[PDB]
Order: sequence, then C-alpha cells, then structure tokens
Amino acid sequence: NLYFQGADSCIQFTRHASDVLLNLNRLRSRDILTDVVIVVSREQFRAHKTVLMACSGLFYSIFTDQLKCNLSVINLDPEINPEGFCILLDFMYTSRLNLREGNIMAVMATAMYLQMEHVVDTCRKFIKASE
Amino acid sequence: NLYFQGADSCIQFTRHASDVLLNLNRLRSRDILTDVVIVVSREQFRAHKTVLMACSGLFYSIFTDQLKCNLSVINLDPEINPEGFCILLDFMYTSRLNLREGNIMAVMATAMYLQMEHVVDTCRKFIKASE
Ligand SMILES: Cn1c(=O)cc(NC(C)(C)c2ncc(C3CC3)cn2)c2cc(Nc3ccnc(Cl)c3C#N)ccc21
Ligand SMILES: Cn1c(=O)cc(NC(C)(C)c2ncc(C3CC3)cn2)c2cc(Nc3ccnc(Cl)c3C#N)ccc21
Repeated sequence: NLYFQGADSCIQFTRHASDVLLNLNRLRSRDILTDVVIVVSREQFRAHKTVLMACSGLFYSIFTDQLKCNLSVINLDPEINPEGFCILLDFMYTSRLNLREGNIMAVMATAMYLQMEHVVDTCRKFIKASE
Repeated sequence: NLYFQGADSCIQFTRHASDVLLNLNRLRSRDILTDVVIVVSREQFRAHKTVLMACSGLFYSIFTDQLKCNLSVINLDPEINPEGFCILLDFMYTSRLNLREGNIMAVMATAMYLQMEHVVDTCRKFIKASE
C-alpha cells in the first residue's frame, strides 16, 4: 500500500515527497529547467533555485532578495571547497549525505556557510565520536 | 534522530524529502519563483513547472517539449473541473489527497487527463468499495 489515513481528514501518500525529489534530481541530471549556475572556485554546478532555497538559509536569503532573485550566476566564497559543495548539492536532491573522514571538515564548513543547521549538527556529532 | 545508515554507504535523512516539499509549498503560497499559470476554465493556478513535471505525465510531456517549455501560461481542456485540479495541485505539493464522495469523479477524470496513474488507481479502489 502506497497510502494511509493521515491524522487529518486526508489520504496521505507515504513515498510521494521522495518520488517528487527523485524526479527533481533526474531533471537536474538532464539539465532540464535548471535556472542557475553556482560557481565554486574553478567549478560550476547547475541547479533549480527553488530546490536550493528549500534546503539552505543562504540560498533562501539570496533568491528572495528583489535584486538577486533574477541572477543566472551565483559566485560562492572562493574559500568554499567544491567537493564539500558537491556533496551538499547531492544531499539536497537525494536525502543522502556522503560523509567520510576525508571530507567531513569541508562538508561542515560548507554547511555552516550555506546555513544548513541540521547538517552542521550532524557533522559535529560524527566529529565528537572520533575525539 | 533525523538520520540513519542507508542500505548504501550514506547517512540518509528520514524527513528531508518532505521538508523540501513543505518549503516548495510555502514558496507557492507566497508566489515566490512560480513560473507558470495553469488556466482551468475561469480559474488560474500559479505553480512551479519542475513540481508539475515531477508529478504528472502530461506536464512532464509539455515542459520537455522544445516549443512549450518556455510558455508562461498553459490552458487545460475546458472540460476539466477546477476543484478537481485544485485538489490534485494541493496533493502535488503536500502528499495529501482530499478525496470525498462529492469530488472523487472529478478528481479521477482530472488525474486521468494529467496522467497521474497511482491517483487514478486509488480513486478506482475507493469507488469500487462503495459499489
Ligand atoms: C537553516 N535551514 C536549515 O538548516 C535547513 C533548511 N532546509 C532543509 C530542507 C534542509 C531542512 N529544513 C528543516 C529541517 C528540520 C527538521 C525540521 C531540516 N532540513 C532550510 C530551509 C530554508 N528555506 C525556507 C525556510 C522557510 N520558508 C521557506 Cl519558504 C523556505 C524556502 N524555500 C531556510 C533555512 C534552512
Ligand atoms: C505517470 N506518472 C505518474 O503516474 C506519477 C508521476 N509522478 C509522481 C511523483 C506523482 C509519482 N511517481 C511515481 C509513483 C510510483 C510509486 C512509484 C507515484 N507518484 C509521474 C511523474 C512523471 N515525471 C517524470 C517521470 C520520469 N522522469 C522524470 Cl525526470 C519526470 C519528471 N519531471 C511522469 C509521469 C508520472
């Protein structure tokens, strides 16, 4: 069964939000309706502004700004590690966070900059377990 | 706990896809970055093309078409019931389907037109239980 009786009146579909997110990632893979390029040092990442805003306090601030909402190109701080950004962008579109000993510091610093609080909190807990 | 060890290597966040979908619905409520208006008889519905394509075989066909991907206005068949469309648009953004005796036929006919197969299948099962 794909549905249940929600707490409210409605029929609710268990996997709907993840099925939507999978299609948004498929659109991203195929570069369909992507409307922004995020530049991180020498690297470029195409994405959908709505997904970025939905996942980050920094992108939410940028794309709700009357002047910046219309930008096609966004340059991040040149100190941002592109691999850390790539891991977080994949997480936004998949719910899967590829945290490893060799990338955890860059992922945490990037999530702090992008304002993804629960990812920062998660990185902190994994770091504390090895200390 | 908000995360777990997925079947693959990654840490996976349980509520991430639904937290993304909630923010996409908040953006829609506030008319932020909406890029299309769907016209259903005398009624207009503002939405995000990526969400519509992610949820419907008809919108996926339209917005991947080289000519139609750029349209700001999409007119649906004038025989489509606006309430049925509204219930399905809310479902796309919430995972919640407000199926009632008084709207089930219009919801089913609209889901057939929009190519939302599992919603059609769900309507059919609820209809069959009252027959
Ligand atoms: C700071 N922060 C985060 O740590 C995480 C954000 N998003 C994700 C999806 C990663 C998220 N949200 C909630 C939760 C916890 C379980 C409840 C976890 N993960 C987030 C999203 C917006 N974005 C918006 C905020 C409010 N209203 C709107 Cl319309 C938007 C948008 N778009 C802002 C700031 C944000
Ligand atoms: C016909 N049909 C549907 O019944 C339902 C669609 N989407 C939702 C989210 C409502 C959905 N998907 C899967 C499932 C079942 C559990 C597995 C349930 N509900 C759907 C989405 C696309 N959209 C795409 C299809 C393929 N690849 C891409 Cl990139 C897109 C997009 N965008 C097409 C046709 C579709």
